[PDB]
Amino acid sequence: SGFRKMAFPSGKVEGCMVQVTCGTTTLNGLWLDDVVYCPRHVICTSEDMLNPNYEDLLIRKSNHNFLVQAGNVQLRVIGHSMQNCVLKLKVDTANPKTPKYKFVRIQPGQTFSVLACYNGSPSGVYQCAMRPNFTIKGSFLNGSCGSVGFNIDYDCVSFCYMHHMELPTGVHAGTDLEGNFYGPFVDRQTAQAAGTDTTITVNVLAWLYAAVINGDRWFLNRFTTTLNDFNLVAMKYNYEPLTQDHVDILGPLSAQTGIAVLDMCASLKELLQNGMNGRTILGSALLEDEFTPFDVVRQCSGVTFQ
Amino acid sequence: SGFRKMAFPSGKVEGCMVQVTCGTTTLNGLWLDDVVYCPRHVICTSEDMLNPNYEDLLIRKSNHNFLVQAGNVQLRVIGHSMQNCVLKLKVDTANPKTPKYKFVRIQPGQTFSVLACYNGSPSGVYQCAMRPNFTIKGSFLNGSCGSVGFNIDYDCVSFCYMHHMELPTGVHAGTDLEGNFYGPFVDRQTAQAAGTDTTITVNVLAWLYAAVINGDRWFLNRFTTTLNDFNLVAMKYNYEPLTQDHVDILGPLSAQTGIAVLDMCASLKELLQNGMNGRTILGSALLEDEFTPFDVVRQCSGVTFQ
Ligand SMILES: *[C@H](O)[C@H](C[C@@H]1CCNC1=O)NC(=O)[C@H](CC1CC1)NC(=O)[C@@H](NC(=O)OCc1ccccc1)C(C)(C)C
Ligand SMILES: *[C@H](O)[C@H](C[C@@H]1CCNC1=O)NC(=O)[C@H](CC1CC1)NC(=O)[C@@H](NC(=O)OCc1ccccc1)C(C)(C)C
Repeated sequence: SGFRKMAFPSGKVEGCMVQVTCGTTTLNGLWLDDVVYCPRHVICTSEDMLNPNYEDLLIRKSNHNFLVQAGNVQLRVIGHSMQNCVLKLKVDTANPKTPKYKFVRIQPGQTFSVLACYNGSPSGVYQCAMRPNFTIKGSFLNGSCGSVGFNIDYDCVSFCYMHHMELPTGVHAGTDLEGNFYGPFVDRQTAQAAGTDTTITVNVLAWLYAAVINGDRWFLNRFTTTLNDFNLVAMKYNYEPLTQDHVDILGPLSAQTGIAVLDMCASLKELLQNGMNGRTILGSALLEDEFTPFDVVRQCSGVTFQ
Repeated sequence: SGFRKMAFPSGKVEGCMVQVTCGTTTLNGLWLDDVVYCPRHVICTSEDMLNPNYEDLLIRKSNHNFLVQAGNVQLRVIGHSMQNCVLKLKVDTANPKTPKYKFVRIQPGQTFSVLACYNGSPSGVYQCAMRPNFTIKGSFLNGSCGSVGFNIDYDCVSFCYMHHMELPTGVHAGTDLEGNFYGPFVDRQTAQAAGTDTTITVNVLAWLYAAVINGDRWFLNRFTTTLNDFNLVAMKYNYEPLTQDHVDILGPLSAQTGIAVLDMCASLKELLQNGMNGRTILGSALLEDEFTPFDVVRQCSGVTFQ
């Protein structure tokens, strides 16, 4: 029993983190086979970041400008190339700790683990979700750029996020590992807005099923509702629309608990229109939306990794 | 910016986890040098656990009764001994991934990372606190016994918890790594009660400082209070007493923000007597108490590990 915000074990990623220094910028790189991936703004100083031109800046660089530290060992850079907003530093040594991996781009609403790093050394691991507005509510300080987000399925690491920047609400923006930003953000210290966010409805329902599995049942009710009547209440409270696909995905959770999906929608409708009245659900006084249906099943069935 | 419930990177612990099978019990073991540590109830079947006598049970066992798997490799057990509620299985191979480590016992209110494991394979990592009543609000399913909790300081792993059992409120009990239970619990499937819990006051104040550091400031007020007047309100709301030591520990956070500790106590007093009125603090609608002063500084200054 119990329900926690749970990250993947980080060992396979820890062995890939390195420090990239060029000029007076230091950040983290991801070392897979004989390539180190890092944010391209490592070739920018503090006066560059205001309006930079990265193709000009990179032809001016040489391999020896890039100081890569793997632990205490120097990695010799023997080539470099930019891919969208990431740099690929070609090194002469393949990482012997390279796990099986894939570069995947995730959808808003999906979750992943972040291994926060400074100077190529991991600091902590935590879980979060890609928001509907393509930001993530992370925990990042100066020097954390190049930290990555990832999922693990059995033995394979699916890297989905590399950290680039903080926006003026304290939320974070970055790219997939092919260097393409999530959302309408650019790696320039220009005024950029997150955009209006919404609550991930299918995740809230998953979390309500997790609660029922763990014995929180007070919010359940006799009622029911149609998918269109629910979505009318959803759009009133700034919740994402629920699709038949979302209902299908919640099927197994509905089966385990014996609560039809639309019945759980009726409970969520009441929670939205009435609040919680000082009750809590899984130790929260808010409706939580950073757990996917898969996260819930995973945690409440005990899937492992290696 | 941002504030997350952050665990330590788990790599150093992942390399120590193994599977221990004896009879028809399978659980996790911790392999350090040439010893595997695991809960002593691995020598109990399902009918034993109701009222067992572990000294009798263990003289009946032989080394070859214990099947230890490290990955796919068999570890030969060459000796065994019980220490309080843990078994020490002596194996013929020293773990070449053994990190620098210590066995430490923590205090209620202190936090640690749990690496949840099944069949010797890590499933997830999350952070929690030792409650005042010596339980932890974990996330554990059948087969998770022997998973450990730990902190990391630079390169050294301080193991503080090994999981043994779930109590009839969904909370969890276990031992330090010398086999001594936290709290008045025994490794017998007898009726056991958690005992009345309280809120960790010094941690709530730390989290309020984290909020101020991150720009949540609405709960701040002109007021102030004495340490004894605060503790009068504390005991009314089932909060632990605050000591001068707690005030001292919060000193650095008080210095960074320029809010005196007793001034923050005055804010907490108002939050207790008035609630939050639909406001949130660091994305929570509840006063959070599983972040220590050290957790806050760590996260808001970016200390790393290796
Ligand atoms: C890399 O280690 C850091 C990590 C960053 C610092 C604090 N928290 C973080 O996550 N990233 C950077 O320094 C960024 C580099 C720029 C992309 C090339 N810069 C920023 O994150 C930057 N934010 C920013 O400029 O965008 C939003 C904005 C700018 C101007 C006006 C309005 C909004 C800050 C200001 C955080 C350093
Ligand atoms: C080991 O893998 C498991 C992990 C446990 C199962 C579900 N969640 C968990 O954390 N531990 C055990 O099976 C325990 C072994 C006993 C200590 C030797 N047993 C339990 O956790 C057990 N709880 C229990 O018996 O104590 C509370 C109690 C018992 C009877 C009446 C009232 C209260 C359960 C019932 C959870 C299996």
